[PDB]
Amino acid sequence: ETTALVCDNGSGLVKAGFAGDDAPRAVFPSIVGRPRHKDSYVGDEAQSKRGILTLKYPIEHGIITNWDDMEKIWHHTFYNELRVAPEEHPTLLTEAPLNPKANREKMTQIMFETFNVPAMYVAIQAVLSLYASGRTTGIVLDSGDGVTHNVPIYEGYALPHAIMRLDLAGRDLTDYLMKILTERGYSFVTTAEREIVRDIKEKLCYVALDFENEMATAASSSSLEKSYELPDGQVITIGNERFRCPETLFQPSFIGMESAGIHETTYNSIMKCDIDIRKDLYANNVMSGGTTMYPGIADRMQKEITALAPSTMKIKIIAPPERKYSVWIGGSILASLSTFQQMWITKQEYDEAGPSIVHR
Amino acid sequence: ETTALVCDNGSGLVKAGFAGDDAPRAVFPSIVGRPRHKDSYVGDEAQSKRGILTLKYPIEHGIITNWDDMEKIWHHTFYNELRVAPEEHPTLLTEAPLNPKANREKMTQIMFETFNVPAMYVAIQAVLSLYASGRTTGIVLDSGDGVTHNVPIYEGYALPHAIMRLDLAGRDLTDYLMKILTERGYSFVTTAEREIVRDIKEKLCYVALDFENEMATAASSSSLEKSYELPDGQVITIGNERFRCPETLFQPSFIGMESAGIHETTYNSIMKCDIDIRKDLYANNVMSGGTTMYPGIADRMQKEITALAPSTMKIKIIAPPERKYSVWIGGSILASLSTFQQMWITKQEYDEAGPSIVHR
Ligand SMILES: CO[C@H]([C@H](C)/C=C/N(C)CO)[C@@H](C)C(=O)CC[C@H](C)[C@H](C[C@@H]1OC(=O)C[C@@H](OC(N)O)C[C@H](C)C[C@H](O)[C@H](C)[C@@H](OC)c2coc(n2)-c2coc(n2)-c2coc(n2)/C=C/C[C@H](OC)[C@H]1C)OC
Ligand SMILES: CO[C@H]([C@H](C)/C=C/N(C)CO)[C@@H](C)C(=O)CC[C@H](C)[C@H](C[C@@H]1OC(=O)C[C@@H](OC(N)O)C[C@H](C)C[C@H](O)[C@H](C)[C@@H](OC)c2coc(n2)-c2coc(n2)-c2coc(n2)/C=C/C[C@H](OC)[C@H]1C)OC
Ligand SMILES: Nc1ncnc2c1ncn2[C@@H]1O[C@H](COP(=O)(O)OP(=O)(O)OP(=O)(O)O)[C@@H](O)[C@H]1O
Ligand SMILES: Nc1ncnc2c1ncn2[C@@H]1O[C@H](COP(=O)(O)OP(=O)(O)OP(=O)(O)O)[C@@H](O)[C@H]1O
Ligand SMILES: [Ca+2]
Ligand SMILES: [Ca+2]
Repeated sequence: ETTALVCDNGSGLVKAGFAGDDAPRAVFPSIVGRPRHKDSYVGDEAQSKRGILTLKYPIEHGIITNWDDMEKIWHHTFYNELRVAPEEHPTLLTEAPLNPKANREKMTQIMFETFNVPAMYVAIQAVLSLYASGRTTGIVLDSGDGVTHNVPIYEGYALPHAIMRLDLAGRDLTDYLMKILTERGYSFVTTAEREIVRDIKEKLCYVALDFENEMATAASSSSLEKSYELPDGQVITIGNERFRCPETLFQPSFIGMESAGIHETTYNSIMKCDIDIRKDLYANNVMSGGTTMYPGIADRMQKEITALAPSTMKIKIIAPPERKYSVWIGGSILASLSTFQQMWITKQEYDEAGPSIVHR
Repeated sequence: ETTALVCDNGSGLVKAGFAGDDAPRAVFPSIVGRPRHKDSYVGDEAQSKRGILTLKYPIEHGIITNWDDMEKIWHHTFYNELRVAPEEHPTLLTEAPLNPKANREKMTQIMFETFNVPAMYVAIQAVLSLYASGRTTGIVLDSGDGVTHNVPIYEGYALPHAIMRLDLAGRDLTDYLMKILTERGYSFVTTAEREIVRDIKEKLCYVALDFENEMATAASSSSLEKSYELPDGQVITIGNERFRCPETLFQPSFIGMESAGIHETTYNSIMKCDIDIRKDLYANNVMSGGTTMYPGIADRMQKEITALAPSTMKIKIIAPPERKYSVWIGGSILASLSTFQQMWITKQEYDEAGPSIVHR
């Protein structure tokens, strides 16, 4: 009878819609603009007025850090993007792996006390992605605009002790591509120019199967070169930039980070898990998030994990075509399930206990 | 107190000696002979017994590809050419640009585990050549018997993203000269006959300043003709063959290759480098390797880069007279430097970590 809302709060993009739908109805930037001199603006409007506004990202590395601006994002999501009255819909919110308890309580408080929701729930993003692939056991690589995680999941639940995190994602890859092209004589600095580079990244970048062979090919021929036309009609051609950019995921030292690459964090996560469930994890590597959209990434992961894993182990990388929205879809499904309707944290329950009722 | 060894492993010739000396004491062919029916032979001995041996080149296009035969080359280098005991000398080895990491680890393993060296180091050949010219910033064209590279170098370090490679060098030029003379009625096929053509190439070939004017001169007069006496007393005269041969460096289509010429790869390398350091690269083009020994090559490069580069740019091609051995000399110097003695990878360090300690 009543429709649940699903809201996936990302570092770069907010994905929102109605439980049961196959895609989010709303997808907009996680930005809040406030007049340097309406007291606030959200998303594309905030960016269109950037010349007179101070732009802020309320979610950093997947964690909400500015609560006033986050209320404005949720307000815009409910009233403008979805045109619902939040007091009439159970609302499923998503959170990043390793989100502090206090942070989850604050989300719970805002939903109940500011938006007056009748019931709500907070789910881990990576766990939702797994569900969206039809599995309750597996290991997810979730890479977005702000953070990357490996989350091993067993019988529906994440194993927090074996979660690995890499503070490097899409925004950093875009920054790196901006920096490379700029050194080459072009100038990509403004936010307008950042949107151009983001588009170049999404359209022309790919993950090399063998980075070293690819660099050799690029050095000895132009067979890997692609051309991109800028808005002013000017043309820019890239070669090894196409794959050096996402290679950073596997070699964080490319941007001065000492961290392990996504292939190593994947193997390390599995290796922190119970020896008796590793077989199932190796066989169920699910990729999720926009930064896993690079052509070649699955084959490259397959190759890297195979080299680290014992020789007899069956390795399988699942990379669904709708993985830009896997998290949201996982939430739409869960929130639709008959079994799940007893899991909602009700307003009455919140009024009874405190925000600490939310800890699952 | 202890003398370091320098060993420069080329596709055609091995150059080896002692750090501090002004030239390699040993220079011999990179060949290993194994009896079709001593289990092995190296260099000039292998070639003298070619009629009953299978000859193999363990380094192809500057990259080591046969490790068993390479051990034999190093063994011969240490024990026979230099008459040293490798366990008493730090040893500096050279590698080609874009050498795979795994390849460098295998060299490291052999040096420590098979020859028991006390300490060693692997340096990029082109970078050494630059050092031998008294510079830590510049762009080197390195052309030998098996491969050609452009390596831009800034404050002592190669910029791997802007390295260009041309899979064409001296061996291919010799092959081309063999093929041309053979079509002309002569027969140059055997390895003995290849040595004759190599000698003709080295003695009589040159790079034309203007290829098209030179072809016209050759067509309308005999003023460019030179005569060469074969071992049997027979005389062969060449005209446009003298400069058509090395022209291949600038026009790879002469041997059916779609690749860019050495002038284009030079400009392209500079253009992949930071715009703010190009001025310094244009002003510091160093030539290195035997295939850069052709009379006329510097003036021709000067002319070609000038035509591609912006009109106000100062272009300078440095072609040292000892450039057959620039790489080795650069290594002799580095390995002698007081500053460099802390850079050696020690046996203890190798025993501590793995072969991966070698990545500079
Ligand atoms: C009750 O929740 C518990 C536990 C209490 C919670 C724990 N946490 C929250 C934890 O941390 C939890 C362990 C649990 O059971 C999770 C169950 C998962 C959500 C999930 C459930 C199953 O759910 C699933 O297995 C999901 C898969 O469905 C099937 N049949 O395989 C998804 C497909 C692989 C791909 C999509 O179809 C594809 C992406 C696309 O298809 C066009 C699609 C787009 O939107 C949707 N599908 C969609 C939107 O809503 C729905 N689908 C939907 C709503 O109901 C259904 N689908 C129904 C079918 C029933 C499924 O049976 C196969 C369903 C049982 O299991 C993988
Ligand atoms: C410490 O190494 C770092 C870094 C850690 C390493 C990085 N990589 C390895 C990187 O990828 C690196 C950045 C670095 O500093 C490189 C330094 C270079 C090797 C080089 C060093 C200089 O070294 C140089 O600048 C080299 C030049 O010397 C001078 N004075 O100009 C060479 C001449 C131009 C030509 C030769 O004289 C000529 C070919 C011939 O002369 C008859 C000759 C033949 O053999 C030799 N010379 C010879 C053999 O050993 C030596 N010379 C020798 C040993 O010590 C010296 N020379 C000494 C003089 C000191 C130089 O000062 C001018 C010396 C400081 O700089 C161009
Ligand atoms: N085809 C593509 N190729 C590469 N990257 C892409 C592609 N499409 C989108 N992206 C990148 O994915 C990111 C958005 O993904 P997503 O919406 O999953 O992240 P998010 O949830 O906002 O951030 P996070 O999960 O880090 O908090 C952006 O950085 C975007 O540039
Ligand atoms: N005077 C000369 N003119 C032209 N070519 C020459 C001359 N002297 C030597 N060569 C050529 O240079 C090559 C040897 O140069 P070098 O020793 O620098 O190469 P390498 O290091 O063995 O090979 P690579 O660097 O490709 O692995 C041979 O092909 C030889 O014919
Ligand atoms: Ca996300
Ligand atoms: Ca060489």
